[PDB]
Amino acid sequence: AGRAALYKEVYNVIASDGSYVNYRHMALLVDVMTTQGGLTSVTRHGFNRSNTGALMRCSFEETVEILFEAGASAELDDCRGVSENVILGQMAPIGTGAFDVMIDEESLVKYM
Amino acid sequence: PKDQRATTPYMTKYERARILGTRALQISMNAPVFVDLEGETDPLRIAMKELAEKKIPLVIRRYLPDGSFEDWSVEELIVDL
Amino acid sequence: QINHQGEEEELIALNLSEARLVIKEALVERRRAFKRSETREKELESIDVLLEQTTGGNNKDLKNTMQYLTNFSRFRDQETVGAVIQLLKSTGLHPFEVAQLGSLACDTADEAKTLIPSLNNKISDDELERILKELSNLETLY
Amino acid sequence: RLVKALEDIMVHYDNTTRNSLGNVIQFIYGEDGMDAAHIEKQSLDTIGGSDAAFEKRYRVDLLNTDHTLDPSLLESGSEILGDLKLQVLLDEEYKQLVKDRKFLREVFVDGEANWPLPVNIRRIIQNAQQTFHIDHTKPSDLTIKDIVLGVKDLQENLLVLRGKNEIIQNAQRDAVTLFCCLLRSRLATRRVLQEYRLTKQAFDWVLSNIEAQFLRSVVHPGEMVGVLAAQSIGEPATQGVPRLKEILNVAKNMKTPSLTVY
Amino acid sequence: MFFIKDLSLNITLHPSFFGPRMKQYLKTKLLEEVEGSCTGKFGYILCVLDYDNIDIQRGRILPTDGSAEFNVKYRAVVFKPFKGEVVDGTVVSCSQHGFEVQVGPMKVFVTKHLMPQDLTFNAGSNPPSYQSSEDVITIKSRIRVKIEGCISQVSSIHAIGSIKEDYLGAI
Amino acid sequence: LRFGEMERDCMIAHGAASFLKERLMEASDAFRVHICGICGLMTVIAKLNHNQFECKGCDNKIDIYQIHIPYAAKLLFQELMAMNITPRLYTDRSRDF
Amino acid sequence: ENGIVDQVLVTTNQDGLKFVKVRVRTTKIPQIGDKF
Amino acid sequence: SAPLRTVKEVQFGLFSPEEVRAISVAKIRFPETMQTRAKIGGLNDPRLGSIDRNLKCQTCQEGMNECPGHFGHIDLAKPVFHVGFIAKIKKVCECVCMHCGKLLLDEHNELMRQALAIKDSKKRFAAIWTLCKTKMVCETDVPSEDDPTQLVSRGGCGNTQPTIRKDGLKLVGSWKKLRVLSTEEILNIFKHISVKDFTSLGFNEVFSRPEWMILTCLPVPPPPVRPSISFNESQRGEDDLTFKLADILKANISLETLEHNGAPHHAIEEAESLLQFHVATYMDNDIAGQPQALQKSGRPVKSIRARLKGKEGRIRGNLMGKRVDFSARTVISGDPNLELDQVGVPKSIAKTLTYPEVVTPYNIDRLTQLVRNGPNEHPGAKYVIRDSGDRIDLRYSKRAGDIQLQYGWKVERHIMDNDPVLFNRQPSLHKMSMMAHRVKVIPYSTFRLNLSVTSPYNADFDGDEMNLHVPQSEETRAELSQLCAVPLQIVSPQSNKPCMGIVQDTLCGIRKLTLRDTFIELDQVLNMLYWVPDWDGVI
DNA sequence: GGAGAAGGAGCAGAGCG
DNA sequence: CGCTCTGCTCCTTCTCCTTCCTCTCGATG
RNA sequence: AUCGAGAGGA
Ligand SMILES: [Mg+2]
Ligand SMILES: [Zn+2]
Ligand SMILES: [Zn+2]
Ligand SMILES: [Zn+2]
Repeated sequence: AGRAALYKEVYNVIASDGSYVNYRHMALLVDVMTTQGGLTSVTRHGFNRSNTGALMRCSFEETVEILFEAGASAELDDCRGVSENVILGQMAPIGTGAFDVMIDEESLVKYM
Repeated sequence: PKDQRATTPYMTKYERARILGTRALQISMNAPVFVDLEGETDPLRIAMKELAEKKIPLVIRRYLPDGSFEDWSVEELIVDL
Repeated sequence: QINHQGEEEELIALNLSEARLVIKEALVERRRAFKRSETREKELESIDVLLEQTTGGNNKDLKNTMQYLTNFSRFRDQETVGAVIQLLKSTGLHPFEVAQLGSLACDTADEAKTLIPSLNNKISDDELERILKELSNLETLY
Repeated sequence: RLVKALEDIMVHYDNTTRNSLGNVIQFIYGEDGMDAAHIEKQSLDTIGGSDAAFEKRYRVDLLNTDHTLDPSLLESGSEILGDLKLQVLLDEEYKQLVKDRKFLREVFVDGEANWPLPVNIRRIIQNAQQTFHIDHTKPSDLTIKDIVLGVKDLQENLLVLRGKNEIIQNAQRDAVTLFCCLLRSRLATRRVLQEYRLTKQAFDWVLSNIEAQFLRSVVHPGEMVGVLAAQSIGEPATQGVPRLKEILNVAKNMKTPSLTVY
Repeated sequence: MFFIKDLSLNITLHPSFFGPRMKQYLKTKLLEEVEGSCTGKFGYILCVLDYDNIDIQRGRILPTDGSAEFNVKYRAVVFKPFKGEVVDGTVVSCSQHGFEVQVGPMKVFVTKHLMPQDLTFNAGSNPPSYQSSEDVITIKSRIRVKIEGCISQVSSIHAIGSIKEDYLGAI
Repeated sequence: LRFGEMERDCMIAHGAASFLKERLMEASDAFRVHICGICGLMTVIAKLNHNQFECKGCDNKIDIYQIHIPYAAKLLFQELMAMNITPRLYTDRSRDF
Repeated sequence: ENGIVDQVLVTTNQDGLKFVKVRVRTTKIPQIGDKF
Repeated sequence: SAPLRTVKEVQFGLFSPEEVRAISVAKIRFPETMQTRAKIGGLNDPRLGSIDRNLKCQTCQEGMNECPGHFGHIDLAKPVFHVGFIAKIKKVCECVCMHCGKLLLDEHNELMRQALAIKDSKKRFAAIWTLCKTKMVCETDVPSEDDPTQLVSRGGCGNTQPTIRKDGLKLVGSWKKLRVLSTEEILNIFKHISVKDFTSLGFNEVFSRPEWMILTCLPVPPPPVRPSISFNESQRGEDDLTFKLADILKANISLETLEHNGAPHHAIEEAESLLQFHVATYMDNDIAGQPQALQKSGRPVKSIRARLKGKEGRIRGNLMGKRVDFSARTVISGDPNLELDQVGVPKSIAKTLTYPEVVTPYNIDRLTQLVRNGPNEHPGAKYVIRDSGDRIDLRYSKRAGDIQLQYGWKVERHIMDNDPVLFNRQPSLHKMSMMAHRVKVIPYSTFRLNLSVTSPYNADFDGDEMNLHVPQSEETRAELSQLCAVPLQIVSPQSNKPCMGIVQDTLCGIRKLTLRDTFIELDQVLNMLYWVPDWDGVI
């Protein structure tokens, strides 16, 4: 019930100025703040205090403090995040990078 | 798991981008060319021509959330973009 | 142990003599792979011919290697090699231990114990005694 | 601040929305799996109007005089009138439309009859009319059987998902619930025969076009929806606004708490 | 000792080599690199079991450039020594402070310090073998050796042999 | 010119991953390093002239890999090591399936 | 920069350190893009 | 050389003090740097990152180009607290039985079994701390929950524990019967904690052991992390880290000297804090307490934390966003005679930005001519790259008329017509403000845009500046064109409406033109038809 | 200076003796 | 019903928190 | 060169 009420509140604020943004954009945002079984803010005490990759979290608003916790608990990052691959300088798993291309030798022979 | 692939048979615009870029890069590196040349020197443009005639010998490995994957041949994919 | 096909294959403690037979078979297949494009002296030349018609003569070190392994092969006749394989493996002997006995000369259980420390302690001497002279007779047949 | 929250949300090839950890945020993107670039406002005629007007615009009766189909509309005239088999089909269509009418009354309590839905049916039909200058002063060759079954056939091909299991199929039906209601509204037997006097060739062209249009409109996998949604809220946020700051930050201590009691 | 194991090697192909004839070429490139190789883990790599049925496993185009990766799996025949192992080898060369003997594909240095105390170098012989004891060991003769630990190197692999034992004597 | 945060946010929305990588690597900060498989620390002594490699503290000479990372990133890990944090980098995902 | 030397000044501070100042002048003509 | 791979996962942890010694290639002993040019072997020696022209870099040669630095080793006289974990040490010691190594509570208490059941390590540790912190005694005999009359003889010490308090950089414990806790004592306590307790406390056996939270030896970063400074006339002014390390060595040497010579107990106590102070400030020069390490110039010392923390640090200032080459910035201006996806690029810019085209049989002739023109002319190139990496510079050579190109060579071709380029109007508020256009070279120093494209950019021709980015790889060119090309964003997901449209005079003109009253004489019409490039020749 | 985390301190009721 | 014990409620502390670019200027080792 | 401060834009 809170989620739907949250959407209604956000929509009114945006619509009050006469602008218009598609429904799905709010739906995603309002959803994200509630997937954790509660009203998780998007501040330093909300989204940041997640269970995601530490290397990703450390770039938001607390960096050195987070790194210390990660070392102490020997946390591990799967590098599946976007920012993680940005730091490592690799192709992020997004858009053109969410899949792999391979060469089919069978078709290669056929194309002759 | 080629049987019962659950992904779309249409080529998402993103694979269209990478395939054209990828194949274009191969052509620029003097890779064998499958289609006849019509005076077309821009390596990207040949790739678009090749994609039109389904002469690109590449297969897309789409990944799923759990780490599994499905393989789609460029021939199989439906180009509607 | 596990192979790359996901099969839990145990360590293949392949014997010296049977190796050359596999190498022979493998080398013939290479020649066949080119084509579509026994006494120790006989086998030594036979493998020598196989390598020369399957390679470019570059790895002569391996040519010398296979020649010398043939010079010291003990169970050459593959058909009779199956006997020594069954004689040792049927007893549950550790395959690494199987490799040495099927690849090294031995006549007595004490001799087998003497050469192999792992056998000095827990091996059943009676089985070696029965097998070793059976293998010693088999070895003489070559 | 907003972007970092949603930075890692994307649509995977199974048409689901997950963050970097793989947690599922929305099982189907935007509750319809439809891209925002291929959606536009359209009317839902079945919601508004008086019940009599609704029945007049949709109900067809081949047996009575209240809603007789004018024989001049089609090459087949009295051959259709009196045919109980075709009457049964019309009853099924009207039955479904009645359910949609009362159903949508619950979805949209305020009665608004305009929402963004993919594939502009109205525009496609006009393109059909001008496609080969269909003569709207002569009887057509359509049959109620072709009209009714064609609509059902199209609904089957509106495939957003591909899983053959029941669970996926159940979502597939729920994915195109609202859109299919629109389709039935503007492809009803009466309206197509009277308002939009299409030929059989023209009608088949429209149906074949809608599916092609719809499939292109489905959201593409790998889309970085998260940031896209974050920016789309950030951009208008530059133009209330302190309230938005008061929202994104939970800030239990609000400025002007209030109630609305009915 | 000799073993059978499934080896995997990653080959990279330049795009120009993406003609139909690549498949045979890929196999050709595999054989030259794998055949006759050295390593501290598996020692010497001798040959590939099942030359055919090679698991090409599709070419993964590297995003960086046009070259593609090939994860090729295959059975291989390898030699791995073990401390205390017994080998019926032969003498390759004679020397004053030991002998160069042949152990599988491997060379073993049988130091005089690990030979019978009664066996002494005799420079007057040709080849310069030891004959001061009953263990006459020359290049043309046979020698069974005991591997006193393996000493692997980047370019090759060798070990230390011994003869001062109740076994692993001459011939 | 600074390709700041919002600049990369736009690329993410467009989904042009390859361009984003190209801007962050080919344009600047390109750097090749070596790493130990046993331990994920850039401690490899890369005797390129001799084609010799070693990770003192592991006595490893076979588990050496080449990795391309931003030069700026390379500092971050070193400073983290100076902080007594061990950013072990591994080229093989532990989770198989 | 692109211009000509207008006046070169040579002097010293109270510390006796020799200073050189060079005034270079050039004519700027309204081009495309100049703000007005 | 070695196999090429890609990073798959990152595992964090703490250095093992033995490992640090194993990693290091040289022990740092002297705070002194020099005499005139020779260097003390015990600090920043050639075995670390060598200075330019010195191909040692621990026998790695390659100068600074293709060789990183290597870490040093410092043996602290006494253990010191790690600043980042001081709070965590407080919690852990509040949970351990203080000279037993066991936990104040055990599995025989139902409350932990719920806590020990938590899969999340962090919450597990927090939940345990909330309970054990109230347990002020570790009695040996603990009554069993199943059998109240039966007790479990677990607590080894059987004594009480003091209330640990944070005192600056050290801990003070109030015994319920008060003294400063010894750093060495804590190390002993941690070394007595079983690996079973590590897991319950959220520690990893092989990556994070509680004892490792206290530093016994310091890794010394190599010069590249703290570069040699020669800003003035061969003046040092070394980076703060270099000077800060020297202070640590001075404190370390003094502490070792004092303890060794005469053991003036009280002096040792102060020297212990000084070493604790210098190392703490070195790692973090901003603590809760007053102590603020100041540089000789008077400014605060830039500790490691400052370098990373905050914007312009080592994360947001160099990793997330970084300065890039192959870019330009200038002033824009409208141009009706240019299509949407096009842009005007001044010759003065196109003559500088370059693209590494690859020589192939399909374009060797055109590239050859470009090299013949040379960088002086617009349609030319700057560099010819041989297969070996011989970056020939056409700017400083007459070889432009002599070089014969070879397949596989790269040519730094100038920007030419139709080459895609990515634009941006700072700030990049939303997606639409970053789009890809096509290049048409114009002879004046500004960027020409079609009027109607300013609506998405939110741009204005009152002097607004606008950036340009050039792709380099053939892959990126295709990726930009097929995803970021102007026409692909005509319809925006922002509001489901065409973001671009006819604006300003063109919009005003149309109203008059389509007005029912407007008629056009023949003479005028003939001109109009010709302007329409798509006219079919039919009047 | 604000807002949230954190830690002490006092208190009152429920069970105990 | 006092003793005790315990959790609850109250009441102070105690941190740590905000696009892009181009010029000039004084001051340090 | 950096840092610090300032002015001015987008
Ligand atoms: Mg402006
Ligand atoms: Zn290592
Ligand atoms: Zn070095
Ligand atoms: Zn204790």
